[PDB]
Amino acid sequence: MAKYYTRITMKRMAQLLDLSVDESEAFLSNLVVNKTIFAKVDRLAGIINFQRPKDPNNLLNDWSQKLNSLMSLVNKTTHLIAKEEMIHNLQ
Amino acid sequence: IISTHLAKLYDNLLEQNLIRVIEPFSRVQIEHISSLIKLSKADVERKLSQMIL
Repeated sequence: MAKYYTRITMKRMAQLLDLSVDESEAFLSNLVVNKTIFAKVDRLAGIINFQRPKDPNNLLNDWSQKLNSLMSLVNKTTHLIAKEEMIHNLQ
Repeated sequence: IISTHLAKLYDNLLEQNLIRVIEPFSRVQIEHISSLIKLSKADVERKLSQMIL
């Protein structure tokens, strides 16, 4: 669920664990303090999340990565197009 | 000589335990943390004020 979800209420996942909320948080506390799953639960509104905070270097870095992939794909298209024309309109 | 260092060792261990129990989450009531550390509320409040200062 931490792999798929982003932010979730306390009671929903407590129900999905078939056990009480206090047991849920007491069981995940020793998990998070062992640095195996990252979570920052709030015990005032019953809202918990994963989603590590965002750093400026990361945002535009991933933006540049997407640009790189786009350039590679648009470069690869043309050769395939050319070999498509070659077998039909060469003669 | 053990009784000379027992109090200081207890205080240091209390600090460690409090930081451990606060660590796993964020904004929370004082009643829950007092129940977790089985102490009163006023002393926990003063300890938190000293730590944050």
